[PDB]
Amino acid sequence: MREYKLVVLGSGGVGKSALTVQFVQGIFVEKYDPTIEDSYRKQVEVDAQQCMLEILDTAGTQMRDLYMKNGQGFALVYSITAQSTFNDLQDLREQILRVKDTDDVPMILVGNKCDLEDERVVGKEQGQNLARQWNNCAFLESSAKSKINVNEIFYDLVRQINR
Amino acid sequence: YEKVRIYRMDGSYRSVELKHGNNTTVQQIMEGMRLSQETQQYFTIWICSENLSLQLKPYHKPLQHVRDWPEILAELTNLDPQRETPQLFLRRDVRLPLEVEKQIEDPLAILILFDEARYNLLKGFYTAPDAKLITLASLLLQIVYGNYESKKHKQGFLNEENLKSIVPVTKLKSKAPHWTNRILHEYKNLSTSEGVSKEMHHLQRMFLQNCWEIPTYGAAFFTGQIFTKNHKVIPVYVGVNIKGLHLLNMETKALLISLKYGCFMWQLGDTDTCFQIHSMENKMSFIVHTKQAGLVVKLLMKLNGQLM
Ligand SMILES: Nc1nc2c(ncn2[C@@H]2O[C@H](COP(=O)(O)OP(=O)(O)NP(=O)(O)O)[C@@H](O)[C@H]2O)c(=O)[nH]1
Ligand SMILES: *Cc1c(O)ccc2cc(-c3ccco3)ccc12
Ligand SMILES: [Mg+2]
Repeated sequence: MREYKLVVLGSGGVGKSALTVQFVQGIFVEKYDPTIEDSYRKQVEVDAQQCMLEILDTAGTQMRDLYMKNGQGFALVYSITAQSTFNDLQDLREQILRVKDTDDVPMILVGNKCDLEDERVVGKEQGQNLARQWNNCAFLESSAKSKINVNEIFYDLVRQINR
Repeated sequence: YEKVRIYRMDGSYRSVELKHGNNTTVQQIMEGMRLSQETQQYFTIWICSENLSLQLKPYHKPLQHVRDWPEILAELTNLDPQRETPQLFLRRDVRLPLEVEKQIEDPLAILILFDEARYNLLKGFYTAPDAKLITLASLLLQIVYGNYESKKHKQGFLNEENLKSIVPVTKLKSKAPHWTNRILHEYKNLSTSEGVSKEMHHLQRMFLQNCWEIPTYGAAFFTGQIFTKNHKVIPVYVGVNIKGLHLLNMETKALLISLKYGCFMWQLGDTDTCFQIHSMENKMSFIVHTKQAGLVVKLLMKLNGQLM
């Protein structure tokens, strides 16, 4: 069973933990408990292969250089209800490529809280447009609460690591 | 600020801030987790290295136990401390009454209990007949691999690599390969039966329901030795849980004896280094030599006193 080291990055409150917990445990985390550093394990099946996923759930503020040296795939999450969390991801994308010394890094852009369509501040096209600049990077709008686009965040990173 | 990793048996962990440094208590760390008062009452902080596990108390300072681990090893074991670095774990409270566990509905508490139970099963600490182990393996297949598909699972899917994750390691060699057809049949029955819920926490509770009748369920395991009646040394695991006392052969995990509270008696040795067990009607007696005898007897007294 091949092991996959995935890292969930992004500013605070975007739902990095809620997405990971929904994926791994099937529960929607309601309370806002700021993360220090959580790690999860989960076996899945991607393309007829049994994969052991080690998902690192990081802090909205921060040890970041080590996460990128060791991580194989990176989910860059923002909230579609907070513009600042969208703006912050440009530095994360650039710093990842800097540590990896390459642009061929398994990466997915995730716009979370898509169940809050009314509170939306960041449009879908602006998110797709960002992923286009990022060398046609993968993009998903997801919702940890509605279980929308949750599993395919991590399935897509596994496939990008395998290519 | 100071922080510590609190692990679980599946290798995952959660980092918690130590507000008072190494003076932080188990109670304060339990508050630092993402556990409601409902999830929190079933579990506590353990400190375990490779060959010694200790459940801590709310007033204990776990980081001072980590600091004093070489002395704790020398007091309770005969191991060399250079291959034993301890970590802190969140595990089932050994005092948790089975009657209380059977009423749990919280999905998080179930998954934490399920993960610990699966860890004990795969390592061989759950002694049970073939039919019970085959049922547990079928539930693990549904939980981990999802619905049964004849295209995917009917033939050559249950190799040793896949069998290792659903059967005890002690049975993987000379018993498990003969179980595959019975495992896949129960696996298929689980998926094609809409009368059983495929909800994750519902499947995990089914797994625990089968584990609740295994004699060693929820047991704290100590290490000791017994002498055979012409004397040979037999290393043993001493399992103490809310049901009673159980002895496993260390090498094979085979269940030597299982005694329920009210059918046996205990007595601490004069030198603390051993304890004696007297069974009723069995009319037999054995003595276990262990530097943990002081802990074994104390735990036996509390868990016996819990039963009404
Ligand atoms: N409506 C809605 N709320 C969500 C969604 N995802 C997360 N939330 C809520 O947003 C809050 C913050 O979520 P959280 O997962 O803690 O975000 P985080 O990125 O892990 N925060 P941090 O970086 O500090 O650890 C919580 O109250 C959570 O319930 C979603 O898809 N929809
Ligand atoms: C003395 C005592 C009390 O009062 C409650 C629980 C205990 C648990 C242990 C234990 C569990 C695993 C290893 O040791 C020891 C003492 C306990
Ligand atoms: Mg978080």
